[PDB]
Amino acid sequence: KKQALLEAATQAIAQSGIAASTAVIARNAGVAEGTLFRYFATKDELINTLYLHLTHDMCQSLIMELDRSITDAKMMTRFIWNSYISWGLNHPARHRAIRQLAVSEKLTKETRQRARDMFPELRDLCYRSLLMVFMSDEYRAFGDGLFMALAETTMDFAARDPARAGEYIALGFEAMWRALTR
Amino acid sequence: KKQALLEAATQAIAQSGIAASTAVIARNAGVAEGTLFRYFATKDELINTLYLHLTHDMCQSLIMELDRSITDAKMMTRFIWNSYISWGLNHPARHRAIRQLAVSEKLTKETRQRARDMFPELRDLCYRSLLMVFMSDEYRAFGDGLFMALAETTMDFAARDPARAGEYIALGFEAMWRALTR
Ligand SMILES: COc1ccc2c(c1OC)C(=O)O[C@@H]2[C@H]1c2c(cc3c(c2OC)OCO3)CCN1C
Ligand SMILES: COc1ccc2c(c1OC)C(=O)O[C@@H]2[C@H]1c2c(cc3c(c2OC)OCO3)CCN1C
Repeated sequence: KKQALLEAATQAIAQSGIAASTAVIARNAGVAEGTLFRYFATKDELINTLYLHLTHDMCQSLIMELDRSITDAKMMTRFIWNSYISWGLNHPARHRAIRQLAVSEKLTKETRQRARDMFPELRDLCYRSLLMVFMSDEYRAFGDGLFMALAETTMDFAARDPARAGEYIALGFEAMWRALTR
Repeated sequence: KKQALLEAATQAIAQSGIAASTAVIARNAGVAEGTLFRYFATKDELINTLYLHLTHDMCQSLIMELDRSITDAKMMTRFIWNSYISWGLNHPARHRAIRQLAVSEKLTKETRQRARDMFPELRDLCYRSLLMVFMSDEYRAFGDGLFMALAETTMDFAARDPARAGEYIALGFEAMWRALTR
């Protein structure tokens, strides 16, 4: 099924990178390799769709825990940071794959913009405090990559030192905030 | 010699993480695991010695390129940033290996203290501008990991989009400077 292949592609891309074979992915999904291509016509297609599926999963937990009572930009961003830190901690495979898929040459401009416009409110809540350079078409991926690099580092230190996780998350957040916001 | 094991360790920890087995390291170097254990009594000893050797290779490349006439603290830091990014693009396995080793649990803090004190002038150069949080005993490793996560993203984008390399290095540097310095 389409769902069993996206899950195998998630784990494979997280462990082996974007160079994961489609022969490994369908095999790790219980279907033959031909079924993979009858759902995802090309390697690049599965790359782009899984990005859309992973970003949809990630933001749906971003906005799910977001307090709509909050109106201050920084406090609101602290909510989204804590949710993203928690999502990666609760879903280590999806976070690793969404990292390697956001980086890649293979993501088309249509998938990149649709990943932002899929949740328009959260986009404006996740972008309208940024350095304007990081919302440009040419540096938006890089801006997402600095954020995710800082978040991953925050995840690792926290899971490996739970007593201090509360401080890693706060320090990581302020560091991210000075790095990317205006 | 040991160099084959140290190099195999670099490639393997950069690929399969600190979780990489002693057997493949030894095997990808064409030496017996026993011999690996004849030179490194534990996997922990291997990981602490490797971190020392890898930090020495990186720090000396940093000081090999310094200009002793750069007396501005921020400009001097930008030179060191340029060196580190350059060192990471020329040796992506050594750089990828240094990030996982530095954030791992099994690295004794006598080891990483010895890593910073083998180049004391470099140590005080790159740490003189840092916030107190990131010079603390508890959050020093966290500061190095945030720096390295930002540099790694900078290297990844500069290598894959070289038409825009200069912007990534500059934006990466300024992002890092806001995140970690007073
Ligand atoms: C609604 O659509 C989106 C919003 C924001 C982002 C992406 C995105 O599309 C899927 C993306 O791919 O990456 C960022 C990045 C990010 C967030 C929140 C931020 C921030 C960020 O990095 C620029 O800067 C300060 O607040 C949320 C989590 N996400 C990893
Ligand atoms: C030799 O002595 C050292 C100096 C600086 C650092 C370490 C170190 O020991 C090996 C270290 O392990 O971590 C940092 C980190 C780092 C550098 C340069 C920086 C910086 C850094 O991290 C906070 O911030 C401001 O500029 C250089 C590279 N290195 C990865």
